[PDB]
Amino acid sequence: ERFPAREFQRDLLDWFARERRDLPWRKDRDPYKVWVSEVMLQQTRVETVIPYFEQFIDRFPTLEALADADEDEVLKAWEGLGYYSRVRNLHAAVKEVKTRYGGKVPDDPDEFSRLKGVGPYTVGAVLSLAYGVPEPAVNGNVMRVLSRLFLVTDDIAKCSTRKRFEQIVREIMAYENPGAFNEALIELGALVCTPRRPSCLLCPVQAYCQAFAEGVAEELPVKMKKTAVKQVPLAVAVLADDEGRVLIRKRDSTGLLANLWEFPSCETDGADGKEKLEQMVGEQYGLQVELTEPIVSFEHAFSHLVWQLTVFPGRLVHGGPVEEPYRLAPEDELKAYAFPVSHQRVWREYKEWAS
DNA sequence: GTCCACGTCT
DNA sequence: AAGACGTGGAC
Ligand code: SF4
Repeated sequence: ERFPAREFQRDLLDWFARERRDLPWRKDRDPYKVWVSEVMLQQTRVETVIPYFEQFIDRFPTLEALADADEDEVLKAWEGLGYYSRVRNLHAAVKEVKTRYGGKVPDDPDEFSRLKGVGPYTVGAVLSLAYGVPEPAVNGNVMRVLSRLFLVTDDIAKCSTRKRFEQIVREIMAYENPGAFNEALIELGALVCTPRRPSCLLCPVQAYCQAFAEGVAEELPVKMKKTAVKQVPLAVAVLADDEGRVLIRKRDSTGLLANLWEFPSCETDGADGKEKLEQMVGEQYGLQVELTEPIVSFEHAFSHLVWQLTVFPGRLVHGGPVEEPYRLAPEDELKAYAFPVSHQRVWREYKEWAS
């Protein structure tokens, strides 16, 4: 608001220029490359992302190349990062850019914001870093920093609250170098102004911070500690040939873990067991199996639910037509398919049990 | 174990 | 709105 913004900016950027970290997506400011990195970093920590970004870009060097890829290739590249919709949207958006915008990522916030997977944070991030457009790039990190600097006690969960912080950015932003400013802000929240025990002693902008002066940084920002989970018990069948082929299946185009492959499963609700599994299997494609007592139970967390998995090894005797989205996959071909992490562990637990 | 990441869409 | 949508880095 009021506020010595000009020198705040000089302190922040001075720090950022010096203390800046080595990240592959910083090695240049190609809008495609920048855009990929910001999609990968969504709800994902920087260290996690680094090898993904490197492999992805290596496999899909240009915007054009991502557009020409089969959806499944792109999914496999994303295997493990989570929030798999991001990659379906990125793929789609890049096709639109190739057709509608002739391969070049739009530097107008409205054109860009209309693309799939691109929300307000990503508009600011990508366009400021890659094009110097002075849009705010407000995310969790920035709101933490700003909530502390200006002692803003709004629930960081409310839709309206990001808009409040964006306005604060608009006011204090350094329009000379919006990209640098934006990233500095973000990287400060990321490395220094951390959720617990921020490193205020080392903070380039300590002198401007109200939270610090009032000794309340650690009770900011305010966010609902939001409860629940929903536990979801789930039986999983790892069924093999005499021939080494394994029965796997492809999840639906939408909903949870869209288009990923899995070992066949169903929700046991209680913990009755392989019975429903045996029924499944049978009820589908002929298929008579002999399931043989669970080899492991383990939990697997999603943001909005937990799978309680129990995995049943089993043997196959045949099944007229296995069709639909099911498949008999030779063991050595399992690596070609994209599995959610849950089922990669299912397979790991399984392959172990039968050394 | 907990928290929440360089959030978006509905 | 408020809830769906994955996973692990860093404590
Ligand atoms: S002083 Fe402490 S709280 Fe204020 S910005 Fe720097 S790190 Fe965050």
